[PDB]
Amino acid sequence: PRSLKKGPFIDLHLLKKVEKAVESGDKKPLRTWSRRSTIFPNMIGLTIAVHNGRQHVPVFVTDEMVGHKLGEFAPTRTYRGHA
Amino acid sequence: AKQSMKAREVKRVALADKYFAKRAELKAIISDVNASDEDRWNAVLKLQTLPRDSSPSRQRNRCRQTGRPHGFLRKFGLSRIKVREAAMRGEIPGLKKASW
Amino acid sequence: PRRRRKILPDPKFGSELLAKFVNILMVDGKKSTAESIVYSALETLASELEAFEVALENVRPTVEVKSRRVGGSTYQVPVEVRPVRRNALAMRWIVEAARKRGDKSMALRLANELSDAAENKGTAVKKREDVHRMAEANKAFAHY
Amino acid sequence: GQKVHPNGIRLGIVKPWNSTWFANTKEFADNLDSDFKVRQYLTKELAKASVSRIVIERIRVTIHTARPGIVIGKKGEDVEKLRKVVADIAGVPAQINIAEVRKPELDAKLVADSITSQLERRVMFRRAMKRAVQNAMRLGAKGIKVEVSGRLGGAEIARTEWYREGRVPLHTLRADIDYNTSEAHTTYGVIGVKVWIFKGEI
Amino acid sequence: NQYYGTGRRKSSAARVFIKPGNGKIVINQRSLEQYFGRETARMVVRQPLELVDMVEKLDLYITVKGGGISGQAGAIRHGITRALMEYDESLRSELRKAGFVTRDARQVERKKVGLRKARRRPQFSKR
Amino acid sequence: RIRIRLKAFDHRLIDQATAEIVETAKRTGAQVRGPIPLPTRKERFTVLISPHVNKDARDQYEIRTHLRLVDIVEPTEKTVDALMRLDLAAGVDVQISL
Amino acid sequence: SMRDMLKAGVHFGHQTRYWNPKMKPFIFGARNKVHIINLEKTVPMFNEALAELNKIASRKGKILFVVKDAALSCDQFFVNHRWLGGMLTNWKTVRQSIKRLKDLETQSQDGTFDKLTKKEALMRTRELEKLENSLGGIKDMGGLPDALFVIDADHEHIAIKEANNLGIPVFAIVDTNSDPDGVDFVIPGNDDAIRAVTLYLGAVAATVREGRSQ
Amino acid sequence: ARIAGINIPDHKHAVIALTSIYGVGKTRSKAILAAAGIAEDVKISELSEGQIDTLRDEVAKFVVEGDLRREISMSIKRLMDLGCYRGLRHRRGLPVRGQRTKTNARTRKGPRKPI
Amino acid sequence: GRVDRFNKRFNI
RNA sequence: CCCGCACAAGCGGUGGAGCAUGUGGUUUAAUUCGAUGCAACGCGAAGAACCUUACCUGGUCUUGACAUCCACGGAAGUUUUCAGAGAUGAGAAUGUGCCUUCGGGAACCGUGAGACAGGUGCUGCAUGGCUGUCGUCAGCUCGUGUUGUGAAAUGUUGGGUUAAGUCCCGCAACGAGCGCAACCCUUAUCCUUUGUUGCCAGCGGUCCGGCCGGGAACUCAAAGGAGACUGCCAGUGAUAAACUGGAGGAAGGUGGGGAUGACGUCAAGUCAUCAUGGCCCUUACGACCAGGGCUACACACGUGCUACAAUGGCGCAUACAAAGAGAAGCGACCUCGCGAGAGCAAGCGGACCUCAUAAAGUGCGUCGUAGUCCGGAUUGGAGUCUGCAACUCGACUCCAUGAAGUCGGAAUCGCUAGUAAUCGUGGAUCAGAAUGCCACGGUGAAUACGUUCCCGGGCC
Ligand SMILES: [K+]
Ligand SMILES: [K+]
Ligand SMILES: [K+]
Ligand SMILES: [K+]
Ligand SMILES: [K+]
Ligand SMILES: [K+]
Ligand SMILES: [K+]
Ligand SMILES: [K+]
Ligand SMILES: [K+]
Ligand SMILES: [K+]
Ligand SMILES: [K+]
Ligand SMILES: [K+]
Ligand SMILES: [K+]
Ligand SMILES: [Mg+2]
Ligand SMILES: [Mg+2]
Ligand SMILES: [Mg+2]
Ligand SMILES: [Mg+2]
Ligand SMILES: [Mg+2]
Ligand SMILES: [Mg+2]
Ligand SMILES: [Mg+2]
Ligand SMILES: [Mg+2]
Ligand SMILES: [Mg+2]
Ligand SMILES: [Mg+2]
Ligand SMILES: [Mg+2]
Ligand SMILES: [Mg+2]
Ligand SMILES: [Mg+2]
Ligand SMILES: [Mg+2]
Ligand SMILES: [Mg+2]
Ligand SMILES: [Mg+2]
Ligand SMILES: [Mg+2]
Ligand SMILES: [Mg+2]
Ligand SMILES: [Mg+2]
Ligand SMILES: [Mg+2]
Ligand SMILES: [Mg+2]
Ligand SMILES: [Mg+2]
Ligand SMILES: [Mg+2]
Ligand SMILES: [Mg+2]
Ligand SMILES: [Mg+2]
Ligand SMILES: [Mg+2]
Ligand SMILES: [Mg+2]
Ligand SMILES: [Mg+2]
Ligand SMILES: [Mg+2]
Repeated sequence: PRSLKKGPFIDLHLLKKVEKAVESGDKKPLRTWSRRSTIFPNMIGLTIAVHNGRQHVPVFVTDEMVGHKLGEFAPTRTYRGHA
Repeated sequence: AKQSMKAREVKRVALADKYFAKRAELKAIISDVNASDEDRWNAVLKLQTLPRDSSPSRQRNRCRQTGRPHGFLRKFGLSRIKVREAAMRGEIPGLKKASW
Repeated sequence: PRRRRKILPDPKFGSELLAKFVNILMVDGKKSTAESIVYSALETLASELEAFEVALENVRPTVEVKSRRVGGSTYQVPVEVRPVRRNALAMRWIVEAARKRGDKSMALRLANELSDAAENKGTAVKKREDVHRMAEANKAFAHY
Repeated sequence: GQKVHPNGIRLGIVKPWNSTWFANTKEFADNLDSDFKVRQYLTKELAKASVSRIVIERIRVTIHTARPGIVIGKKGEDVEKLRKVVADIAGVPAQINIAEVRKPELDAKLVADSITSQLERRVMFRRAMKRAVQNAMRLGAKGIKVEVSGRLGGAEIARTEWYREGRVPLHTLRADIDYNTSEAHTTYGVIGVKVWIFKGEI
Repeated sequence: NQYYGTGRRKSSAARVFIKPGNGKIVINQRSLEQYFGRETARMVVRQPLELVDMVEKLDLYITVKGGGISGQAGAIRHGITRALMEYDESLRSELRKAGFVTRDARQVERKKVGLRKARRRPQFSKR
Repeated sequence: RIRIRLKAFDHRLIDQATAEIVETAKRTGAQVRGPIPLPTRKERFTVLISPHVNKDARDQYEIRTHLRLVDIVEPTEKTVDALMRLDLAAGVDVQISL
Repeated sequence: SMRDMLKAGVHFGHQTRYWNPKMKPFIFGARNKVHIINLEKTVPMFNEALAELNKIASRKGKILFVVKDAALSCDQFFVNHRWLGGMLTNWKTVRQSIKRLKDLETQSQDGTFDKLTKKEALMRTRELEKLENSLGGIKDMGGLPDALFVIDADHEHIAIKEANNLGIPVFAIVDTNSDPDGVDFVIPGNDDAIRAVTLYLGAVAATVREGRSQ
Repeated sequence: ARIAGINIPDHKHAVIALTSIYGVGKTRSKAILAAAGIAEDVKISELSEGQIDTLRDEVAKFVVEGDLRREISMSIKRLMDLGCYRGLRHRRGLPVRGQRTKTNARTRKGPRKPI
Repeated sequence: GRVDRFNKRFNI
């Protein structure tokens, strides 16, 4: 994982988008491609639609998700079984 | 390699040179032990906002004659194929077939 | 091959026969490991080189089978064994036998096998007897 | 089988390098690229001047040419045009020297270029090859081999034709084998020419 | 007066200075027992003196560099042999017959392209 | 003391460059600790020779960097001025340290 | 003479079973299953040969003996070890090997064998002796023989065939076991006894000297 | 002998015997023993009831046995309930740490299942 | 739980 | 009739296990393309997080990302704000140079236009170049001559001999060429030269460290030489080639290893290194961007690594290498950290400094044959570092966990000596990312009766 001395990574574009979503109200799903962004405490209760390569998967952020990357909640590969 | 792929490398080398000192400054702040969390945090966010192609790790060494992105030798700046062609024509000084 | 080596003797006793034995015991070029096993075994068994000779005498085969294809049929023909190959097989069979035993150290396994060999007891001696059994079951095919 | 490059195997035995400069790793790839660009420029610019070989020392360029007059020009005007451009490529002060090739029929590159010129002007490939061989042996080659490969005479099936005269002992390292290649860009595609000229041992 | 011999084996080279004495052997400022743990290495070093019967009649000052235990022991034997022939030229034939005068020219064969080692080819699958 | 380190890719070229330096420096009154042959670097390169596959088909090349040291002990005015008027053969890299 | 040739042993042929039936004119009889040459034919035929060998000599014509003593003692030419196939018909090639024999005779004098490597100098001398045995007696000929003298037409059938091909008068000692076709001047007799051959060799050597001299 | 609700073996050196406890490896066993003052080569048979009681106290400083098993179970359950990538890998019984599944992955997948 | 380790481990 | 690790004789493997890796298949939005019997499958790739990247999804551009030409604008540039995932739009601040025939051209930036650019699109069965392969196998040919109506033959076959169409002898062939061999590199011995950054025999000092003064001996460095020729000797043989043994010699019969690959074969491989005929696309098959994928997983195959232990594991102590790399680099010492590492910071473009501590070994102790003090997979927790960024998908560390595995069926692979086996070490690629590859030393075997058999090949 990212070294603690550098802090948790988040894309600035998402950080500002979250801050504006928090202050405004219970806004719409936040569309992002920032799979690499850490889930911060202030994202709790937001829906982030996280890109998985072809679609923005809605991820309702809970307290347990904090510290994880957004990409963890948006699987990229489809697999249902071989037969 | 395609002409566009050769143009991407040129663009990556130029941006890397153009932002080299700025990146060095920000990375110094981020890694500095005796810096404020706010200063480190602002530096982390600023380093993102620079073009990704300003990062030297974005550059792929390509054969300077063909643009081949594999089989590169840094000594010569060429792919294995163009090294061998130049070597046999006597265009690489000192380089001969080695046995031991 | 279609177109037809110097062994240094053992330091402790000056025997090329025991130097060969160490080499057969040796794994992975670890000669010092093998030397310490053999010398431990001989000391335990014990002269050292007399007791080794007695053990070899009871494992050495004089005859064995060799597969010989003739007329699209493969028989197990008895052949004489040459002085060198007699020693070579004896030493190989003692080591094989010693390795298969379920005692603690190879030093102890080997000493026991060499002691058993002198009694005409162990699986090295059994192997010789099985080779002699095979050569006598095919005494018909001797000078075919 | 595939054969070793005759020139490459004889480098530092009986065959010199065409680039003779020292560099550490820092400058080595830059020097190779500038050398490449100098040879690229001079090969094109002196395409009608029978250039056999371009030796680069560090910049000092020696052009081995069968026609020294056409390279040099009137009062050395043409060589001065080259020297300014070579200085601009190399990014250092340039000297252009001009070595004479006295016998172009014995120079492998010029013979190879002579054949490929003729092939692009639709000369019969056997005629071009046979005269190249004849002329070399007339001018005292110990031997010559010429190989032409491709769609010879615009045939659909490509093939390799070669002719040899005298000795061409390619396994003999002390043999002075002059070897070079050329490509003829025809209407049916690329015909490759290889020429080996044996000038004796040592 | 001291008689010298260079000895070499694998990548080892030994400098052997012999003089009249009481059978002292110093190798890299250490005794023979200190330097060489292995008894085969000690045997190899002492072989030439044992052959010519000068075990307790000569002092050896030895330095050795390169290779391993067996390389260095073998280098030293070659060096002692050469020093003994400087000491006494009549010994050549005895030392030659023992095989000590030969420089054992066996070296590690280079690794080769396509092989795992010098000769070990990679495993073949027909099918 | 002037240390002169010569490097080249050919030993015959480096030996002549040293031979010139020792001659000119010794013609003038200078103590010359003569050409010390230092270890040749052999930089090796293995390359695949096919344009595609055939992983076991390789060429092995080397550049030998030859290296010579000449020390000019107790030198004069005429020494250094003589060593500034040598055009040593191109392909010889001269590194003068003091 | 018929007397000269009796001591010589010209009249003795080969065994009767091994005969050529084309030699039936020249056989008198058969003693002890040995065909006897009719010397009433021989001496008339040997003289008309020597008449012609005088003429060809007298036109400064080169006579190739196929022996060493007789050819050297009238300043003409010999092949006394195996006739190399195509000596005359492939003269253009074979002459290049005579040029090589000449060169190794100079490289003896110039000292070249005492200059190069010892073991590949004696090698160059081994050629000289091999080329000497083959090409030595036609070293200083420098063309084709104007006539060919042969001992045993059957043994030297290759030489005779080349001479016919080119148009070179063949003279030959044809025993009772040999074929006369391809011989312009058949000389019936004995080719396998030394006193008969040395008689024949001695008598042709007479007319060569005499023709050229006169 | 009885520590952390398990029988630790009496015949083994104490440093090895303590690694019978789930949650105690070689490093923690050395740490437990260094703290308790017991030498690491001493057999559990040799030790006295008082010394075994000092080990019981030192072991209780760590989370071990059923306390550790429920901590691990809950940590895996959390991931599965989150539905994070790692959670889904736990659900599917596949490698969790980016290993190849085209081949291998038999420790997670178990024995081969013919078609 | 996860908010606590986040706010502790990372210095903002 | 011969040969080759072809078999046999041996030694160690593969096949079973876990893992790494490639491939098939299946799956997928995409799992980019190529390599497919030997001669594809740790192959192109000497290193896919982003980039690379060729693929997918979506967002975008249309003379264009990359050239030349034309006209019109305007110095380049630099700094910064807003929107946007970014591409990219909008700005805003600022600069206003250089050539100065004082005319203006030229940098470099835009915008318009259409000649064109662009294409990792197709055809390796249109090609060049390069490569594999039979095979480093001893072959393959030509001229002239001769023989045959002729295709062709001879030479090149034959007797010996050789690693060899190697050499000798014979011979309707005589010669020659390409191959063989030799010349090249390296390794083994010696000599000469030079003597630092390497060396330390003798000689003084000494803090006992080549540390110092010194010495030039020796190791070594690397230039030049010498040396091996069946040269000598004996026997065998056709008064031959050669063979067998012997001497001397560091080396002996090609001393060892490498480079070196004949005419050709497989329409073998590569249009995706590059180049190139033809074909095809041109507001798209070109171009830019973010995110995903190339890492998917019922499964099959290939190549490896690690094991299964006691010839071993663990702990402590302690020996002996070679080869190599290094400036946006190698990074000591010191301090901090259990550790990965961090901080501070010498030295070094290197025989100097650094990577860097060889490991196996040896001594002592312990374990005592157990699924274990074997094994180290998997998984949890906590970290470090590189990097805009390690979710998909990095490496490494610590604590915890402690799987299968008890030496592997039929079958099958490698190796003849400093080899195999085993042990570490380094390098290329590379920000980071090896169990692969390329290279380096350490320790160091067994066996070869023989040619019936299997496989490939040579000659009649
Ligand atoms: K435990
Ligand atoms: K995966
Ligand atoms: K091709
Ligand atoms: K012919
Ligand atoms: K094409
Ligand atoms: K990706
Ligand atoms: K592997
Ligand atoms: K495997
Ligand atoms: K132990
Ligand atoms: K265990
Ligand atoms: K990752
Ligand atoms: K196995
Ligand atoms: K690396
Ligand atoms: Mg292109
Ligand atoms: Mg990169
Ligand atoms: Mg090795
Ligand atoms: Mg652990
Ligand atoms: Mg992985
Ligand atoms: Mg076998
Ligand atoms: Mg397996
Ligand atoms: Mg394609
Ligand atoms: Mg594929
Ligand atoms: Mg491979
Ligand atoms: Mg990508
Ligand atoms: Mg923005
Ligand atoms: Mg195209
Ligand atoms: Mg093809
Ligand atoms: Mg294909
Ligand atoms: Mg043939
Ligand atoms: Mg030949
Ligand atoms: Mg050769
Ligand atoms: Mg001998
Ligand atoms: Mg094909
Ligand atoms: Mg992308
Ligand atoms: Mg892949
Ligand atoms: Mg270096
Ligand atoms: Mg390292
Ligand atoms: Mg363990
Ligand atoms: Mg067991
Ligand atoms: Mg072999
Ligand atoms: Mg290894
Ligand atoms: Mg043959």
